Amino acid sequence: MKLQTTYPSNNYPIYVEHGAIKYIGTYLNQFDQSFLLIDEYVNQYFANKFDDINVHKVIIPAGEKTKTFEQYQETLEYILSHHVTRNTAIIAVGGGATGDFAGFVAATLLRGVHFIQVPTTILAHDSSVGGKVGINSKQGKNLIGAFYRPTAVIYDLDFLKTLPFKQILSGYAEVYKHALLNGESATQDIEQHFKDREILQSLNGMDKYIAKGIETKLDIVVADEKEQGVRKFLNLGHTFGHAVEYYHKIPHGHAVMVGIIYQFIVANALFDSKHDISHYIQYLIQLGYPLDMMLSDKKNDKQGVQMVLMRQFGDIVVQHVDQLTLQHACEQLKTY
Ligand SMILES: NC(=O)c1ccc[n+]([C@@H]2O[C@H](COP(=O)([O-])OP(=O)(O)OC[C@H]3O[C@@H](n4cnc5c(N)ncnc54)[C@H](O)[C@@H]3O)[C@@H](O)[C@H]2O)c1
Ligand SMILES: O=C(O)[C@]1(O)C[C@H](CP(=O)(O)O)[C@@H](O)[C@H](O)C1
Ligand SMILES: [Zn+2]
Repeated sequence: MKLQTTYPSNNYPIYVEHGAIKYIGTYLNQFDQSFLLIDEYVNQYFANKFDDINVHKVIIPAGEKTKTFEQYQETLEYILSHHVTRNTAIIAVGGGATGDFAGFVAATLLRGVHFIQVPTTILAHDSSVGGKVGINSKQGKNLIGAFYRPTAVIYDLDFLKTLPFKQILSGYAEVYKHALLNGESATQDIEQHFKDREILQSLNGMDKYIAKGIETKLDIVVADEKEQGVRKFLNLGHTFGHAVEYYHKIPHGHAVMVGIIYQFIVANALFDSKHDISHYIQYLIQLGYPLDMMLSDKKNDKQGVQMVLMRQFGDIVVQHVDQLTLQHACEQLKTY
């Protein structure tokens, strides 16, 4: 299984399969040099699997810790003291935090070097695609960054077999977000597969759902690349997610999910949609999600918050929302 971009020119591949880590050599030795940027923890996890392969490993901080200015500068400089060249490659081995970061590096190093994505998490089935590199600020989630099409995406599904539930739940939220953006057909289909923590935690049939969630996006991104129209949809529930996250430091997905319900709550308070909140709540409980726990966003336009609201499957929209509505929802949600 392989997917590829559809843009007019400068298109990259997305090898999605078990053992795709093999596809990596086929490029590597066609570069002057190559820097391996890898998660501190992830490096532990698979340090050996890479020995099997003009290559300098660069171990970076674990997760979100790596996405800071401080860390961007330090790295670059290091990578610079190697009299590098435009034909050099940056290889992101890890979660979206590793890619988002490394990529930014690869996007700026000498105005643009080669970028290779070796996503290792479930959530990375979204982060590895689109080329939305960038880092964090003291003002929020990724305010500094860029769009930089990766040279290619190597998604070796074997990486996943070692993900704590905490990270499985995190990532799935995206696989699920994508299902949601495919109308009912995919939503209630996926719901009927991963209907409980047991089945989920087992990773059984995740191959199927990830592959689609990606393709789903693959179409949106290949279309509205610079997020001018539809790419704005992918920000489903992040309006509230991105917030609750950077403000509760829970795993990305956890906040997304939450925000994803919030969105619905607000859909009802606006278009009086027939959203069965209680249904989505039991879904998160049955799935095993925790369940005990905004003015600066990217879709925002000077006037107030802009949310990606679903009025019904196959009918997503974006628009302002008075803090008024944002209350009853973030209060109706408090009744849980
Ligand atoms: N389009 C985009 O650029 C985009 C899309 C989605 C989300 N994101 C970004 O993605 C990040 C969230 O993704 P994430 O969950 O992958 O982040 P992450 O890098 O923090 O990974 C989660 C944790 O799991 C560890 N880990 C990674 N691979 C593992 C594996 N295979 N087995 C076990 N442990 C592993 C990491 O060390 C980390 O502690 C955020 O920084 C978010 O802003 C960006
Ligand atoms: O266009 C995308 O790929 C996203 O909207 C990009 C966002 C990141 P942003 O809102 O910081 O651009 C990501 O969290 C979301 O899951 C998908
Ligand atoms: Zn996200």
